[PDB]
Amino acid sequence: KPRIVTSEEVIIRESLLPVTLQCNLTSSSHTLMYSYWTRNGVELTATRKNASNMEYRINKPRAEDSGEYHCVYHFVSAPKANATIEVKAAPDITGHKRSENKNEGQDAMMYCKSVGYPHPEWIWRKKENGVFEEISNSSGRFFITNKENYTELSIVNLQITEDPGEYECNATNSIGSASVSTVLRVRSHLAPLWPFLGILAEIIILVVIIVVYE
Amino acid sequence: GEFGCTMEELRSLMELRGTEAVVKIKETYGDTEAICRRLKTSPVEGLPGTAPDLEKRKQIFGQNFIPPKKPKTFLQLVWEALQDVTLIILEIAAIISLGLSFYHPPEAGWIEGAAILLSVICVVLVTAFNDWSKEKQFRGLQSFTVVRAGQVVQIPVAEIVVGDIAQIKYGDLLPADGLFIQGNDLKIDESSLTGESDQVRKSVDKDPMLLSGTHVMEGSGRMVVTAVGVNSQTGIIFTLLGKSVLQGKLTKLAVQIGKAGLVMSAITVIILVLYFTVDTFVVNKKPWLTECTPVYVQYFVKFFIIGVTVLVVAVPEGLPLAVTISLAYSVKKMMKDNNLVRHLDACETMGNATAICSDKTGTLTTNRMTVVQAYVGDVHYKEIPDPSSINAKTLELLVNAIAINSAYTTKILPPEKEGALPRQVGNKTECGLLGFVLDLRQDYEPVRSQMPEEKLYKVYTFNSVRKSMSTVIKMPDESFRMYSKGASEIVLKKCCKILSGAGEARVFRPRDRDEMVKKVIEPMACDGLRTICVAYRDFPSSPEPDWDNENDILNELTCICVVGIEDPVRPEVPEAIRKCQRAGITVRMVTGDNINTARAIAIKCGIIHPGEDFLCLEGKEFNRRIRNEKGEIEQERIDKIWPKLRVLARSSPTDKHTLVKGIIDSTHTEQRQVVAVTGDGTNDGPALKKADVGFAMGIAGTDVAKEASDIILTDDNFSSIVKAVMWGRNVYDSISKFLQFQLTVNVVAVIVAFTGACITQDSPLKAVQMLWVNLIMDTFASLALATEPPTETLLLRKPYGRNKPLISRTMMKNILGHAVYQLTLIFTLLFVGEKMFQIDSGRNAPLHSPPSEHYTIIFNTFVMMQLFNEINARKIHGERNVFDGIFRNPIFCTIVLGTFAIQIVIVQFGGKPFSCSPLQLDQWMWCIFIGLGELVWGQVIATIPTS
Ligand SMILES: *[C@@H]1O[C@H](CO)[C@@H](O)[C@H](O)[C@H]1NC(C)=O
Ligand SMILES: *[C@@H]1O[C@H](CO)[C@@H](O)[C@H](O)[C@H]1NC(C)=O
Ligand SMILES: *[C@@H]1O[C@H](CO)[C@@H](O)[C@H](O)[C@H]1NC(C)=O
Ligand SMILES: *[C@@H]1O[C@H](CO)[C@@H](O)[C@H](O)[C@H]1NC(C)=O
Ligand SMILES: *[C@@H]1O[C@H](CO)[C@@H](O)[C@H](O)[C@H]1NC(C)=O
Ligand SMILES: *[C@@H]1O[C@H](CO)[C@@H](O)[C@H](O)[C@H]1NC(C)=O
Ligand code: BEF
Ligand SMILES: [Mg+2]
Repeated sequence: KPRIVTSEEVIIRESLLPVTLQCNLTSSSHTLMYSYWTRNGVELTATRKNASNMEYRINKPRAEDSGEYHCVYHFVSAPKANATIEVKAAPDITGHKRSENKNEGQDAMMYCKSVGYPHPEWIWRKKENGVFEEISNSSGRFFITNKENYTELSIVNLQITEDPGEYECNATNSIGSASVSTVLRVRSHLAPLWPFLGILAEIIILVVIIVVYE
Repeated sequence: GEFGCTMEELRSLMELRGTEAVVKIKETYGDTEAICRRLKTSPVEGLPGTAPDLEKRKQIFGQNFIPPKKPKTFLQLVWEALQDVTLIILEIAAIISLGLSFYHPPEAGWIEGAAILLSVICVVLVTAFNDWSKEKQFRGLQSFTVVRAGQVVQIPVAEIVVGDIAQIKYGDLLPADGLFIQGNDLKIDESSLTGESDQVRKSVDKDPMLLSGTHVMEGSGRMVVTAVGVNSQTGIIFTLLGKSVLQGKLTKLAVQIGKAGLVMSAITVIILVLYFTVDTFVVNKKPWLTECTPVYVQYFVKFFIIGVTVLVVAVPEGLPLAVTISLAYSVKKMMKDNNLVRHLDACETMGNATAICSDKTGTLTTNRMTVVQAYVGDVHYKEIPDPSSINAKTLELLVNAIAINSAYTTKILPPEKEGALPRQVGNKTECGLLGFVLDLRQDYEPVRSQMPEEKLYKVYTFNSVRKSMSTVIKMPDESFRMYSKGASEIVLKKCCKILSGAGEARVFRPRDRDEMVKKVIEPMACDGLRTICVAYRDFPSSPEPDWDNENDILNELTCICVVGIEDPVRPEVPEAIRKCQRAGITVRMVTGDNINTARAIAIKCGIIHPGEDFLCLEGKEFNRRIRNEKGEIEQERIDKIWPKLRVLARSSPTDKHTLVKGIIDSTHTEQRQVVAVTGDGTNDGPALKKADVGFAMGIAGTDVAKEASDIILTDDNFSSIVKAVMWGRNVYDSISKFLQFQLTVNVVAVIVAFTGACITQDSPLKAVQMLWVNLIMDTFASLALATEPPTETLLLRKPYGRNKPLISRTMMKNILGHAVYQLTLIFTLLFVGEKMFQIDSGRNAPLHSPPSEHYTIIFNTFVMMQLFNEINARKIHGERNVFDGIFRNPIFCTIVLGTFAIQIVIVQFGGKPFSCSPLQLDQWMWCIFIGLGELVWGQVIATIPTS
């Protein structure tokens, strides 16, 4: 079994200093063919050379760069050796929904995405009064379907009395945490009626001024 | 040394007519026969041989051919339309915007410049095409023997040279000017040149002046040519010939709007520069030595570009296209009232005209001698009666007497051209009686046909001493019948008896019966009429008296009919003049005819009333009084005459030109004058060119008068001048309705842009949205307001004037009042609109975000208020009811509904290109509510008295 000596794990902070990851193939009796870096199972572009000792440099380390890296060694007639260098950073929410405006009795969905390893756990908290309290499933209409990064919340049969408010999405990992807020609007069914009663309330005014003046 | 040069300059017998012609002839030269000896010609077999050298030497006088004008090509019309005061400025702004769009010192601009250029191209193309089509339509409507060597031979007209000896007969058209050698009582009609309705008699001594273009009506003679080419009286006037009142007002408004926009741009640039200077220099306190060199200049250039951007918003770009389409529509509508407009800029002038100068012969009268009232059988009819009024054989006797007495060569024929008055080819005064007979529904042709010239026994011809031509025949029976017509008193003195009543022929008594006929005839001549009477005589069968004896045959006549002959006024002229005078217009008559006929027709038409409050002059005494002792036309002398002058008689074309010029140029009155001139003759050529508007009679007008005019009356109806006034006041209204609607969009847009550039950093109204609002929607809005039908209540106002501003006080009140409401609503929706509608505020965006519902609501509301202001823009006075007559115009409703539907489509399915987001149903009814509030605010505005 080939021996690979890897660099220590690096935690990506707000520092702008570049980060270098190292693997050293100290012992190998097989004729090496090529090697490459991989992140989350995906080969990084332009990392295939001879590289008996290979380096990968991150010039602007960010939360999106952090992940489970590997330096794979492919030989002519030997099994590949992968090893692992884990890069950890606090989660950073990339995209969300600013607001969800929906009418009564439909389905409303809100989503949040995050980046960085380890993959964060998601907590949804509606803003009850001035504090963020956890939502309650006391009506059987809330569905939280959380995946590795994607996290969706669905509400069915929206009610104007309780549903409207602010919903917070939380992502927490070993290092840090971040959150975003979304405001949900539920519109009444008789909403178009009020402008209609005002449109013909000024038509009556128009056909009284003109006909009195003749 | 040199042969006799051109006659009109070196011996000016031309241009000086009357008895004064021979006055100069006798003192300077011989007896009009030595004048031929002066040239290389003789009265008999003149110009002995062709001799091409001699012909070419004589052709230095002229060619006898006037080259026709060359029609202008479409590209030439486009080139002429390009050079405008407004259109040059708009192109400059478009090029500036296009150039500054690409300035990115180390989308926007690409839209405004293209839109401006497209609108300019549309204006140019529409104007050029309309002028080309109108001129091409006009061109379609409009349209002899000489003694060469011994034996007379037909020669083409163009080869006539000075000295030619020409034989002229009846019905001919004179090709060139000349003198009179010898002839048998030539009578010619010079109404188209001189303006005199009376047929002129050319003799060797009284007036031997022959003019080109006049029609010789009776007699034959011999003439020698003197003025061949453009040197003739028609050619001189032809060669003398080659901005509107509305355009001056439009350019003045344009410069005022430009100055206002420039002030706004300067204010915004000053605000930005002051903000930068205050912020940076005070708090940070930069060294200001070398660091500022790139940064400060780039910032100042950016602020200047922002100011230039604000400047373009203020300028109205759809105004020229709106005016052009409104004018084109009005011209097309006016063409159906038998007014042919030629330049598309003359359709408005007649609306604001303050005076009219009218020719008499051909314009106010029919130029045809007719019998109007008649005294027959002791019954005087002021109007021509029906054929069976008296229903006696006396009418048969009258018809036979008129037909046989004279009707040999003088005949009346159908026009042979559809849409024209009946044409006569004989003596004009004689066919008045034939016209009377024809209008009595009796045919004179059978009577004439049965008696040829061979069967005529004796025909005594009208001459100097006889003065009463007569015809005596015998064939119908064994007795003799003689007919004699002539002057009233001349033939009445020889009327021993009179055929009185429907019964038996009574006797004529000079003591008592003469008083009644004098009392009948005197008012006739009082009203300007000419009295002609007819009588008949019978001779005994056995024996036969000596017909050479003129003593007895002249006397012993039985008078049968007395008629009144005149050149009548057109039937529609009196009421047309009455309607124009009520609209604030003053009508004056300028004519080349006598003073008595001019005064009579002026009394009949209604130009003057008895009392002599006004003044009537002649041509000679108008020139003498108009000039000072130095001999120069002084504007101070004209101002004493034209205010009170009503009739000008015996006036040269120069006199008409002088009068029109003096009226136009004078500043003595309170309001400056606009003068229109109506005509049909060549002598009206100059006056029709100097006037602001020129109307030319279509069927009766000549080529010179039709070419110099702007509007042609295709059916020469004087009541179609009143419809030119009412279509010119409707044009001016439909343009001031569009100014009310357009100038309230520009104020709101410029203030929103200024606030979004200075205070905030982005505007709710994008570029393509305002392209849709200003270019496409406002053009259709102007098309809708143009098609409002005119009404006969427009003819109750007074003319406005040359220097009255376009934007009146009520229009200013409307513009300001509606701008206040629109700005208040827009700002309220911009700053607190997301709390009312319960949506996300879209005030600040990262320029990488989809369109917001907060801003689409503002765009939709703005368009809705413009849509509902298109209704308030229909009343430019203080009218409360803006829905009056809305359904008489279906184009208005069609355009409004189409605009609303297209706006719905644009908002719903516009997307990112239009910067629009789809709206809900309840969010759209609020836009309609706010837009409909404009109508309710219009009444609040209208309540405020502008006085
Ligand atoms: C790199 O080159 C060396 C020297 O030839 C060789 O031993 C080694 O196997 C190569 N590694 C590759 C080709 O991956
Ligand atoms: C790791 O590899 C790099 C690159 O060849 C080399 O410089 C370094 O000395 C190696 N470190 C060890 C501990 O082998
Ligand atoms: C390398 O092989 C190991 C075998 O234990 C496996 O766990 C790892 O995921 C592999 N790495 C990659 C990048 O496939
Ligand atoms: C809420 O209860 C319903 C009961 O039908 C269930 O389907 C749903 O998954 C529950 N949601 C959560 C977040 O537990
Ligand atoms: C979320 O994870 C999936 C699966 O690994 C990946 O395809 C996707 O790009 C991730 N999304 C973001 C926003 O990082
Ligand atoms: C997210 O969750 C963590 C852990 O419960 C909590 O302490 C924190 O206040 C929440 N918000 C943020 C922004 O981290
Ligand atoms: F033809 Be008008 F009388 F000059
Ligand atoms: Mg005339």
